[PDB]
Amino acid sequence: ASKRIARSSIDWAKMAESVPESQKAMYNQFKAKSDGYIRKALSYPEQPSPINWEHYRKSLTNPAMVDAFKKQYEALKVPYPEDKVSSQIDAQEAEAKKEITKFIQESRGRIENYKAELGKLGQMIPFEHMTLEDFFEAFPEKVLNPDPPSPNVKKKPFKNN
Amino acid sequence: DYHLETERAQRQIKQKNMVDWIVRNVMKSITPEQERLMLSKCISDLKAMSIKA
Repeated sequence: ASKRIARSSIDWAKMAESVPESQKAMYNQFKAKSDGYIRKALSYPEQPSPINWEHYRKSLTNPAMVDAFKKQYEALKVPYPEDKVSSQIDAQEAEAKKEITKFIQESRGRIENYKAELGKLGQMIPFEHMTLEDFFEAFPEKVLNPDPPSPNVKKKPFKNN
Repeated sequence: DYHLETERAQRQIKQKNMVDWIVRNVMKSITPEQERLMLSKCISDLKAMSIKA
């Protein structure tokens, strides 16, 4: 009787930009699935087709049955049914909010890590006038006694098998 | 629509029944005194049309 007439539709553009396309290809199924229920929502609007009761009253010899049918039609006016799984959506909404907060703070942590890495690259002395010891200090991969030996100590000269 | 078609079907059979009843009753009700009165009226109507000229 209220709430959602066919005019209601969420912003699909922002939602389509948010999803990673084929990584969330179920959205491509979800939109078409919701579109199919819009097709059901296209048919059967709120009011039904009006019926001219006076034409049937005059055409029928005894219009008492038409008056009884009209009275019973006006008496039987059933309203909307009951929402079933709205609480489950509300429960998953709260779970989504917790996952929203968890993903936000983890992304904030990784952003701070990337900012610290860029700060390290900003504070790193340029490779032109850099001594070899400072290259080993800034990049702690290094070489020492308990290290993999090689004729040329390179990144992957050791196993190669 | 069911009540309208039921009314139409009952109206049609009643119209057919009253038509054949009237035809049979008119044909079976022939009297000579009324026949002579209708004959006199036909002659008077013929005479009235002759005057109307």
